[PDB]
Amino acid sequence: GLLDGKRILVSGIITDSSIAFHIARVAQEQGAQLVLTGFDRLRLIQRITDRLPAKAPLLELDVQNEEHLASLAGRVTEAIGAGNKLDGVVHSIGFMPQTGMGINPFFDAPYADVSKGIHISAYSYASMAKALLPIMNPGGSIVGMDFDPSRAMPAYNWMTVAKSALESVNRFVAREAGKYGVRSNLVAAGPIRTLAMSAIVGGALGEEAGAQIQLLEEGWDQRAPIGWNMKDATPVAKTVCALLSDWLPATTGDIIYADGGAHTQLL
Amino acid sequence: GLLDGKRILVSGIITDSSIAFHIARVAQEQGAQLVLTGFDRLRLIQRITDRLPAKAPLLELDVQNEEHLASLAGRVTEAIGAGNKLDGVVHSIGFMPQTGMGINPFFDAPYADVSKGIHISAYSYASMAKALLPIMNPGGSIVGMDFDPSRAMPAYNWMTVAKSALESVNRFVAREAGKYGVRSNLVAAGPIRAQIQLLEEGWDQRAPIGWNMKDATPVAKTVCALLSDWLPATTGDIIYADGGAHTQLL
Amino acid sequence: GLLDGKRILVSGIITDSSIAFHIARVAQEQGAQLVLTGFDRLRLIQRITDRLPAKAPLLELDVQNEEHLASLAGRVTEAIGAGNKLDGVVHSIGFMPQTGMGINPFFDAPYADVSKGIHISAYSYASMAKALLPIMNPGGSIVGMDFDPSRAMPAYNWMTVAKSALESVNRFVAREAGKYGVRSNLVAAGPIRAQIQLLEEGWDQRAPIGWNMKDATPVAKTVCALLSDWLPATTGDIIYADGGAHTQLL
Amino acid sequence: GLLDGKRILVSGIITDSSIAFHIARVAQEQGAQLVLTGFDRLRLIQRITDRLPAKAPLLELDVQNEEHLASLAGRVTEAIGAGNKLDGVVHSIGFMPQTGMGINPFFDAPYADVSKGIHISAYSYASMAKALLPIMNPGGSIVGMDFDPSRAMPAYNWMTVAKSALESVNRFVAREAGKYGVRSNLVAAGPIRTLAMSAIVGGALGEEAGAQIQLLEEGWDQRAPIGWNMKDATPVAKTVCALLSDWLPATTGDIIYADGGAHTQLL
Ligand SMILES: NC(=O)c1ccc[n+]([C@@H]2O[C@H](COP(=O)([O-])OP(=O)(O)OC[C@H]3O[C@@H](n4cnc5c(N)ncnc54)[C@H](O)[C@@H]3O)[C@@H](O)[C@H]2O)c1
Ligand SMILES: NC(=O)c1ccc[n+]([C@@H]2O[C@H](COP(=O)([O-])OP(=O)(O)OC[C@H]3O[C@@H](n4cnc5c(N)ncnc54)[C@H](O)[C@@H]3O)[C@@H](O)[C@H]2O)c1
Ligand SMILES: NC(=O)c1ccc[n+]([C@@H]2O[C@H](COP(=O)([O-])OP(=O)(O)OC[C@H]3O[C@@H](n4cnc5c(N)ncnc54)[C@H](O)[C@@H]3O)[C@@H](O)[C@H]2O)c1
Ligand SMILES: NC(=O)c1ccc[n+]([C@@H]2O[C@H](COP(=O)([O-])OP(=O)(O)OC[C@H]3O[C@@H](n4cnc5c(N)ncnc54)[C@H](O)[C@@H]3O)[C@@H](O)[C@H]2O)c1
Ligand SMILES: Cc1cc(N)n(Cc2ccccc2)n1
Ligand SMILES: Cc1cc(N)n(Cc2ccccc2)n1
Ligand SMILES: Cc1cc(N)n(Cc2ccccc2)n1
Ligand SMILES: Cc1cc(N)n(Cc2ccccc2)n1
Repeated sequence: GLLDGKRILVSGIITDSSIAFHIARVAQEQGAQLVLTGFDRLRLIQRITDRLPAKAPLLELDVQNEEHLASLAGRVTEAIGAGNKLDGVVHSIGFMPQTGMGINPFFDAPYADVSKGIHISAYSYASMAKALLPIMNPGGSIVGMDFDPSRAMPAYNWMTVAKSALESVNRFVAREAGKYGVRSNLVAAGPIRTLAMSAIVGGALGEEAGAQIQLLEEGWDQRAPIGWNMKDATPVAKTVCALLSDWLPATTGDIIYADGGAHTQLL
Repeated sequence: GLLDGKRILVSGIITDSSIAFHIARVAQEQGAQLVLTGFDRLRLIQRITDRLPAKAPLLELDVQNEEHLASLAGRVTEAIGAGNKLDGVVHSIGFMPQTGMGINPFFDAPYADVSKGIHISAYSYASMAKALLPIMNPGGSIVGMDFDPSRAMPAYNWMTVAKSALESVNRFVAREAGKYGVRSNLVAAGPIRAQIQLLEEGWDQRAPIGWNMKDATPVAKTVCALLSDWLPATTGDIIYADGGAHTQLL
Repeated sequence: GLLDGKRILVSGIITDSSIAFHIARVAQEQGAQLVLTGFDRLRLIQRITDRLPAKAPLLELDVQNEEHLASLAGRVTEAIGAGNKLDGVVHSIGFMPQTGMGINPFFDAPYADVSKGIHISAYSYASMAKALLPIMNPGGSIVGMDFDPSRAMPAYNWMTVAKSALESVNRFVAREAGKYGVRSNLVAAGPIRAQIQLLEEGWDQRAPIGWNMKDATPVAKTVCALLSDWLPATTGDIIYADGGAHTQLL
Repeated sequence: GLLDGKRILVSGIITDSSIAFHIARVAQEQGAQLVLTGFDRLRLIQRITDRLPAKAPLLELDVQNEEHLASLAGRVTEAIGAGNKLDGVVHSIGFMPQTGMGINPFFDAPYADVSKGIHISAYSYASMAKALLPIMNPGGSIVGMDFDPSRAMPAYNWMTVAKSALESVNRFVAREAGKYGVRSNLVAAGPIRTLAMSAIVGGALGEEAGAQIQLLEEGWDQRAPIGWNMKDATPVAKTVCALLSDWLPATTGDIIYADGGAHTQLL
């Protein structure tokens, strides 16, 4: 398998539609031994991770919690065993309150909400790198999840702002990670219709919000020379696994686009 | 004059070395009538702005203060007279605590420091556009100050992260500004006054026409070019006033 | 005037709809004294340029003709008078045979067609800079015309490829221009007049301040802004005069 | 192996220092069945390809020759056998006469030399795609070799111009390739000291040219958070193999940087 013998920490599983759920699934299919981290609802997360091909210890991690971060390395060390290290780290954590993305006007998002969004979505990529680099093997790899923020797009609002910050954090994390022989990269994925986005499409935020996501999806599939299936996270999961492998050994501080080539085309 | 009869708001003057002092000075030289804003040290700022070629009312604005933002348009309206609107807005506001910018390791900047820095340097660009667009004329222009964050670099650290967020906020501000027939753009300047020195000195070497980090005038003139009617099809964009250093690898 | 007393060379006029005709017109309105260049149909071009606000000598220049290039500086020198130099040069020259641009499949453009297109649209930018830099004043400015080629699109095909090569040539021209204290920049314009129509109409929708493909004036004004002294720290760069369409995804 | 059962055409082998030689070597190590193409000196090329882990049919291909292009698909079909198709295409062909890159001033390169350089380096990426797409399987992959031309750099001159054109050609090739379910991408590599560059370092083009390449190499290794070894093409070869695999299935019309992360850093 592509990741045979590799010890990989994977964060961000909340539902079986989570991009992380599919990263974990494909990583296990490729012979990786995983350590999973979950936020808040750990009983629910355990029930979700029970749906994976194989068993994996599950650790609690709230990236806004300093105690969880200060203890993370020792907790990982305990789960994988003394004398062992992590070969890979997957950051698949993203959040922005409704006030910062959706139908709320861009100017009406309060800074508390935007700052919480940027803490979890951008700053936490450096926090996790800081906590895990000392327990990472040389040749190691850290992958974060990006959504192309190069051009402004309706609805995404402050989440697009958080992704621009994340892109910058990634290049600085690469400088630190390099000292440990570790690579740091982001995967910029096309839109994925998780349980949450399926509710917006249905109308949880009103008919205007639904139509906004319906138009994005259509446009993305049209633009992509190989097409784009919003319901399938496998292509994105495989790209993350490719960055976790030894098959992109000279790529760091960079962004790999798993978007069907949509960002390279105007129409 | 290039900005003849234009009413322009200029924020960010702290010393006569501030880029905003040079923007203010060049704008006044080009016939603009100014409204200035100052943070925290308003008596100190008034003595600095006395050194400007012409008189300009000075208003207080702490970008982290919601009361200052809610009252900003009304206060500028009093200062420029009822039935008068702004043609230009200059955002020359930036800050990052020392833990997130300089010799401090990147990983050791607490989030409260990074957030305060992002609030002032990036969020406030949208805050000032929200407050002032309702008192802006069509053909109007909003200009922000940027330091190229496309590549990582020593020392600038979390300020580079805030500039990446600012470039994103600018694209969204342009979307809102458009409805008012107003442009929103950033000026990416070269640095203005061992790892830091080599990083800084690399700008002159790299720049095909050179770079003088002691001369803020080329950057001030670029801001005024965006504030004029001479770039009317440019919005949500970045204009590099860096000697062309960003276009050369060596 | 913005270009008061400046001596500027303007190439690329063919009809009164040519972007170069509008650059010429705006430059003359801003006090510039022009020298024009024309290709192949010099009698036709003279009648078009009579419609300009002021008189300007017209010279022949086939960018594919080495003799025209070798004699260009000497001929401009006669036209502007001995001991006088150019302050500005406008390259508004482009061409791609129909096999490489439009309805023809991308793969069916023979290399001779693509090469002729690249020679005229990209190589000639370096050719004109080589010929004219020796007769340019410091503080001088060279401006080229670009159509954003960062993303592929229907129809433009091999012209998009030539624009990608032009953006690269511009960065190298800036390196040489620098020695003469001269700037080199491109203006990336939005399109000026079923797959093509949707591609074109998408500019207005995308542009936060809008886009009028019938009005070449915003692009002409942007060229003049680069030709002025108001963007003196910008070189080897691209200025987008496209309504800000390139900064918006939808 | 990563490319087990895959039929891949690899062009651009001239010496055992060629980036293509190492692409081929790593591809064979990963279970790929290769078809090689070579320009002009085919006896010499056969002697070089004899140094590879396994045997591979060798076809003649001069990308400036229309007859070689019109016959390429049928010649490949003959070598791999009736009923079989190509899964991958590697374009590793680049040329620019000395007048267009090195010590010659940028303005002194004649258009004939620049046009020849752009024909072989940029146009030929579309010519090969046009000739090989009809004999390519769905899920197929075409990879070309790029050298980051985003910023002007001394010495590279018109070769940097040719690479900017190639980057644009790649996005248009992706539009065509997509119709056949095929991906098209470029690998932007850091500098590799092939036999030719080793001669420039030694002084074949004068002392000024050598110092120019000596400064580039040093700067690239310093800038890269994981470092850069100009004498090693393996990291670049592995990245090309990663694009030839099914592990980057949603990436097309794009550029993957195998440069040690140098382009993401200023100093
Ligand atoms: N869904 C898309 O269309 C899309 C597209 C591109 C990128 N992404 C990115 O992919 C990543 C995964 O998101 P997803 O789309 O799978 O949605 P998701 O809701 O399934 O996953 C995001 C995760 O963030 C976690 N999280 C939130 N706050 C946290 C905290 N304080 N501490 C720790 N974890 C916390 C949640 O528990 C959840 O597991 C995110 O970075 C997201 O921004 C999503
Ligand atoms: N000097 C450089 O090297 C350089 C280069 C590129 C961009 N810039 C940018 O130019 C702008 C001005 O920088 P400068 O070099 O003139 O420095 P400066 O110190 O003169 O200006 C920064 C200004 O921000 C103001 N400010 C801080 N906190 C504030 C708050 N809460 N509310 C309102 N105003 C607040 C300060 O009072 C000060 O006037 C900033 O956006 C900066 O990031 C500077
Ligand atoms: N119109 C648009 O949609 C648009 C958009 C962006 C950029 N541009 C660019 O603007 C420039 C002018 O385009 P335009 O729209 O005004 O079209 P145009 O037809 O008016 O101008 C092109 C000019 O190139 C000249 N030319 C052709 N071959 C030549 C040669 N061998 N030697 C010298 N001159 C030669 C022609 O005589 C003509 O005047 C070109 O570089 C074009 O690519 C056009
Ligand atoms: N060497 C570097 O530092 C470096 C860096 C980045 C990218 N590249 C690119 O990698 C690719 C391979 O180059 P390399 O560095 O291995 O050098 P190389 O000399 O070993 O390979 C280039 C190949 O181009 C072939 N070629 C030239 N003209 C041809 C024609 N008419 N028809 C067919 N083939 C022709 C040559 O025969 C040779 O095999 C090129 O695209 C090059 O531009 C090289
Ligand atoms: C870019 C993007 C799209 C989606 N769904 N996410 C994750 C997320 C989770 C919670 C709130 C907001 C966003 N990120
Ligand atoms: C990019 C840049 C350079 C400088 N001096 N600034 C402003 C600033 C003000 C206070 C603290 C930190 C930074 N921004
Ligand atoms: C980008 C663009 C659009 C137009 N009209 N041009 C000039 C041109 C002239 C002749 C043939 C083809 C193109 N360039
Ligand atoms: C970018 C780059 C570096 C090297 N050596 N090449 C290949 C090449 C082959 C012949 C002549 C010129 C260049 N491409």
